[PDB]
Amino acid sequence: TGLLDGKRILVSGIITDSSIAFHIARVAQEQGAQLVLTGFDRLRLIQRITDRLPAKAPLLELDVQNEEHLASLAGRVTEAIGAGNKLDGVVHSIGFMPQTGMGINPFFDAPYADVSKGIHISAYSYASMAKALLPIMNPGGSIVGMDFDPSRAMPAYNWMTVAKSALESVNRFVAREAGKYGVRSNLVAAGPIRTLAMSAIVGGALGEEAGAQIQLLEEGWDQRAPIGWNMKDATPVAKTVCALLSDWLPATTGDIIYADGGAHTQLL
Amino acid sequence: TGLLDGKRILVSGIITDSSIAFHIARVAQEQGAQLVLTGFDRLRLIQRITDRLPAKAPLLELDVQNEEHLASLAGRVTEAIGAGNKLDGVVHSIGFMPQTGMGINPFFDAPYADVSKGIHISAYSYASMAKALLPIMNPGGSIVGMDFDPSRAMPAYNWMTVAKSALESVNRFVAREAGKYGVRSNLVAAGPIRTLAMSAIVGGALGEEAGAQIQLLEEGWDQRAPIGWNMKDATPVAKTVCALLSDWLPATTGDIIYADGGAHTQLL
Amino acid sequence: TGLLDGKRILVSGIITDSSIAFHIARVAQEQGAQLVLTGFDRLRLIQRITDRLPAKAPLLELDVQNEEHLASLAGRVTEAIGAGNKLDGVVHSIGFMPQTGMGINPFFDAPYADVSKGIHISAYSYASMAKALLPIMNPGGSIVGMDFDPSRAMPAYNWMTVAKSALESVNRFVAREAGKYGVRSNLVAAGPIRTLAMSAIVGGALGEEAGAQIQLLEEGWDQRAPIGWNMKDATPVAKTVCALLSDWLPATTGDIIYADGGAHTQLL
Amino acid sequence: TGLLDGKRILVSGIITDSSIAFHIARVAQEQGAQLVLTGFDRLRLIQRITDRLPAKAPLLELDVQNEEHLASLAGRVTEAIGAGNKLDGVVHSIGFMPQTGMGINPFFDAPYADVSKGIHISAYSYASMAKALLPIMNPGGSIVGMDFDPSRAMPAYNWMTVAKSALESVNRFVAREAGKYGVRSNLVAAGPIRTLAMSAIVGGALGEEAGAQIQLLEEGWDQRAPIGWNMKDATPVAKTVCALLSDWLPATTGDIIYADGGAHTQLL
Ligand SMILES: NC(=O)c1ccc[n+]([C@@H]2O[C@H](COP(=O)([O-])OP(=O)(O)OC[C@H]3O[C@@H](n4cnc5c(N)ncnc54)[C@H](O)[C@@H]3O)[C@@H](O)[C@H]2O)c1
Ligand SMILES: NC(=O)c1ccc[n+]([C@@H]2O[C@H](COP(=O)([O-])OP(=O)(O)OC[C@H]3O[C@@H](n4cnc5c(N)ncnc54)[C@H](O)[C@@H]3O)[C@@H](O)[C@H]2O)c1
Ligand SMILES: NC(=O)c1ccc[n+]([C@@H]2O[C@H](COP(=O)([O-])OP(=O)(O)OC[C@H]3O[C@@H](n4cnc5c(N)ncnc54)[C@H](O)[C@@H]3O)[C@@H](O)[C@H]2O)c1
Ligand SMILES: NC(=O)c1ccc[n+]([C@@H]2O[C@H](COP(=O)([O-])OP(=O)(O)OC[C@H]3O[C@@H](n4cnc5c(N)ncnc54)[C@H](O)[C@@H]3O)[C@@H](O)[C@H]2O)c1
Ligand SMILES: O=C(Nc1ccccc1)[C@H]1CC(=O)N(C2CCCCC2)C1
Ligand SMILES: O=C(Nc1ccccc1)[C@H]1CC(=O)N(C2CCCCC2)C1
Ligand SMILES: O=C(Nc1ccccc1)[C@H]1CC(=O)N(C2CCCCC2)C1
Ligand SMILES: O=C(Nc1ccccc1)[C@H]1CC(=O)N(C2CCCCC2)C1
Repeated sequence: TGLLDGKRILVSGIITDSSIAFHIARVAQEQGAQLVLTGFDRLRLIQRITDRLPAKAPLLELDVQNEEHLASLAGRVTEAIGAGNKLDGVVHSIGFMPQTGMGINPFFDAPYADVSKGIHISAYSYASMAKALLPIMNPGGSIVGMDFDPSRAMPAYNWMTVAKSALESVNRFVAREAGKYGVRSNLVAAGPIRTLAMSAIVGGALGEEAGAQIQLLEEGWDQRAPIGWNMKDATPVAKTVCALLSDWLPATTGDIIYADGGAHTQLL
Repeated sequence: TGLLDGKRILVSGIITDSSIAFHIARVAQEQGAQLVLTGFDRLRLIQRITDRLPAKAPLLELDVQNEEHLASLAGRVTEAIGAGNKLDGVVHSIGFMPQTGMGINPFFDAPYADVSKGIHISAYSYASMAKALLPIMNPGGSIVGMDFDPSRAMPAYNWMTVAKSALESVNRFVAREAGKYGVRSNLVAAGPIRTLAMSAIVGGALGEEAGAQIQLLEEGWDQRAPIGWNMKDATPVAKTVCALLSDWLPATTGDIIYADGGAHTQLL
Repeated sequence: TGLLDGKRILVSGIITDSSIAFHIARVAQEQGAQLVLTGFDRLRLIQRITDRLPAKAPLLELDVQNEEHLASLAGRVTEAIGAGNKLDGVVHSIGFMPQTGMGINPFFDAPYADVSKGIHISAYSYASMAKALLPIMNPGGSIVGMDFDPSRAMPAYNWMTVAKSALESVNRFVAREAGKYGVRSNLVAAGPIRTLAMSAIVGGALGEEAGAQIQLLEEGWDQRAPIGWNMKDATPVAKTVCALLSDWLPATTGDIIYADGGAHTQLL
Repeated sequence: TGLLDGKRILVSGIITDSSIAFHIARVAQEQGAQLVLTGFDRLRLIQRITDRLPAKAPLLELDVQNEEHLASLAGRVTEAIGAGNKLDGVVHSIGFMPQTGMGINPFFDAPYADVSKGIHISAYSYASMAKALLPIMNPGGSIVGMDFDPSRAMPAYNWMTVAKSALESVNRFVAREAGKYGVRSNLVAAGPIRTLAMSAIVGGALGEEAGAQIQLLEEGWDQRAPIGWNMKDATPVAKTVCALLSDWLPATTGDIIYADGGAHTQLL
């Protein structure tokens, strides 16, 4: 009798055991969902990581920049979940920006080829994935993507911020298409989570000033959040994604749900 | 094994069987919640209405303009749910504006005494109720109020719009206080629902032009909503309130969740 | 050949030589405007203060809570500017909240009578003044009010924040009415300005914690602002108000212009 | 004694006599500005068009996708305005999206190469131009770009909406860089203007449904606007751009000014 009982859900974006998508997948399985996973490039690694999930889940390769992967995706999913079965949920937990577009590298010095790759993977692919999967989604279904509130500029996030602004806009158009299928489309705007890469950035991977700025941001986030914010714990974010995958937010689409401790509602 | 199993939840705002709060109460009981109800003025009526709910629930009198009712409320609730027990949830589903502040009556002609009464009941009372009940709420608890998106002006809603703008602001401050108790505070911004009064307004109760404008608004709402909007069905709104009352949005506070078909995310 | 040449403009809100409205009045006169001033309660004081303005300007009494003052206001203005002449501009620079609604006094402990007085003076009066003056305003005219961005909660501002949220909503409805006269209505959302009272609050007038919080807010504001923010200098705010009073923002109404150094566009 | 007396301003984006940038250039010259113009591809045409401006202005070639044009731009501008002189203003009035990304062509069918070209020209180039020109801008200067409010999805605008969402985000980062030079960066969000291309789209150039939808949008815009909206008249938009180029909005940056009749502040 889990929140997601009987639901078939595709989860993208796992690359380490600290990936937000790993925690989404775990909580969804704890709540009764049957998963299909998609992974990029390092499939041996991803299989070994996802062996630790509560239940077995087929892993499919998906490079969202690869037109062939996208064209075959729905057939490969149907194969994995069985003919006559469709998906009830899709989780997009995919993002990337070349180093030139983040950190201490000057904003103006990011070449457009780099920015374009970042926007391709982080924003356009939300539409790509919806295009591929809506034909095999059930009415009442739910597409969820991960967001980091880009309403205001900030240090170091630079062109990734721009990519998230694009993603929010893409989400509102995907909602128009998804609606034709009886499917919702929404983003979860999460507070900062210490994934491997984030600890790497805080450790100086993209410049000392960038690391210092991110630590300041994390500290301010917990301070502003009326219920606090634990950057080491993705479970509250995973639960929020599962809420959107469930039947309990049936009139919300094209929208953004903030799983950020309430920080964005407070100035100081 | 309901969404709200084991939870003790106070629901205000029932006055007819079409009240949004009636549907909130029904769905919460279907999902395992144990309720306490509060009602204003017509308690015989409200008891008879709430006899139709799936389970029994104590009814307490609460006029939010009455300082004595508010001062005694927590003790009366504790009496009803038993010493040593606290609330896990509170639903504010209360609103009012004198006729001078809505409909075809000119915006400039509403006397401040009338506007002030409207803001008292519709906005300040969200803080009043939180003040009264937070001392008897459990960590992990949830306070939810009902909103109608006031971000833009519109015909006829007039000073009630202003009251909702005030309420949204109040909610962000209540979140600061509630956080000290481990409690969340949020609003659900619902699309238009045909309560008794709304059918009365559409029927011309506050002027012909106002009724005509509201019908146009309802029609445009369903058109804009990517998944449509059924003004005759409060259940999607009730489900959204229950989602916020649950454990599945644990990192959302001071915030607004839109149960409006996605209409506010679309221009046309 | 000033920005406001030939324009007749009413300016409310002067009480000291540090009032934002004093600087609005000064800059408007430097730019060729002919002013009428309104003052509350201490008219001897206000006359002596406004003697320092670049040019003479009639002072009229206006308590916005006084129905008689409002009913006579248009006639008294016409008397001062001469029959057959109308106003081109109106500046609302009026705000008040009792001490119970601000500072370290708990948010929940503000009595509604106090909150209501604050909302009356700070929000409803924007509509009151528009109602009184639109009948004596020229097409192409402009009504401007002062705002402090209430989109997010913050320490100490408490119920004044709620009042500003109400004011923003009121402004969008006043724009609907003003449009019938060919008149615009907008707010200027200013950064923090060290008026007498603010220095008093920073000095602890409403509690030590409140003063400490406001200093932190001021410091963060200048840090966030990409062009910086000087809380001791109201002239940039006054210039912005004059821009809205001019003919150079002819397609902006119901809106908010931010004269805040850009701080609200930046997270950190 | 014009609004922009003595100011040296670069204006991009003229391609016909109906271009918003043509009207910006005309009004800026009427107000005393000395201009430098930039044009894309059809320089004979653009010269012949700009011969009709009130005063002479040097025309320089600038394809914002051309790295060489951008690298040489500042030197070519300095040549045109004379060594030792710098710019006080820059107007970005540049936008493009391939047909696959707009109109009746399905949202999901736009190839990323097309979307990327659109985002390059419509969003990234705002940063490109700022990078090129900030080194030759005076303190107190102003960079202004043109926006179409992308906060909500709408029919037909499709990926251009996404490009504008990206542009708004870019603007907030350009403000951070520009601030180092004492320069402001802002967008003007205009209502719909009947440029040549728009009349072409309304005439069905991108599909009948798209044309029908745009006409509906135009009609609704004028209806919602409290002061109305004339899609045939760019002058109110041009005046707003000149307001931002002036000294009268000195504390506004990273921001968006709406020259849209107030339509975005009203639901209906
Ligand atoms: N970590 C945070 O603080 C934070 C906050 C808010 C939102 N988010 C978002 O959450 C999502 C997941 O990020 P994360 O922090 O868990 O990091 P992560 O590195 O664990 O996940 C990013 C994922 O994107 C995948 N990816 C990259 N290029 C791809 C491609 N071509 N095709 C398919 N997949 C590709 C990576 O393989 C990886 O699995 C991203 O959208 C991120 O922007 C993260
Ligand atoms: N109906 C809609 O279209 C709609 C849309 C969005 C939000 N809402 C909001 O939902 C809430 C419930 O409204 P509804 O449409 O169900 O109407 P309703 O008339 O059924 O409920 C309003 C309730 O407020 C109560 N109330 C009034 N004065 C009170 C007082 N002094 N003390 C205590 N309670 C008092 C009434 O008794 C009634 O139960 C309100 O906040 C309303 O603004 C309604
Ligand atoms: N100081 C800031 O940091 C700041 C920032 C943003 C906006 N504002 C706003 O600017 C406006 C002016 O504030 P200020 O900081 O210049 O302070 P101020 O004290 O100089 O001005 C407030 C004015 O309101 C007047 N007022 C109060 N009650 C009145 C009544 N009953 N009738 C008529 N007038 C009445 C006072 O007499 C005074 O002139 C207010 O709306 C304020 O909220 C101030
Ligand atoms: N027309 C409207 O309804 C409307 C509304 C709001 C905002 N806007 C914006 O106003 C701006 C001007 O648009 P317009 O309506 O005047 O149309 P327009 O066609 O007259 O102007 C667009 C300009 O972009 C230029 N451009 C395209 N590719 C370029 C490149 N590679 N390098 C340099 N310049 C390039 C074109 O040559 C043209 O001068 C655009 O940003 C547009 O999005 C237009
Ligand atoms: O990078 C991240 N946060 C952050 C905040 C401020 C300044 C710099 C960085 C987080 C948020 C986010 O989208 N991430 C992505 C970045 C791209 C690769 C995958 C993870 C990680
Ligand atoms: O009044 C309502 N909708 C509406 C929309 C546009 C114009 C006029 C009216 C709905 C939304 C709302 O808060 N309601 C309240 C009004 C006050 C008494 C209780 C119900 C009913
Ligand atoms: O009070 C003010 N700022 C502030 C910010 C954070 C916390 C506490 C106070 C400023 C802004 C404002 O509206 N003011 C008004 C308050 C009421 C009387 C007139 C001046 C002064
Ligand atoms: O295309 C435009 N408006 C519009 C609105 C709704 C649906 C479809 C179109 C306007 C706004 C805009 O950015 N334009 C640009 C588009 C790209 C080339 C230059 C002009 C023209």
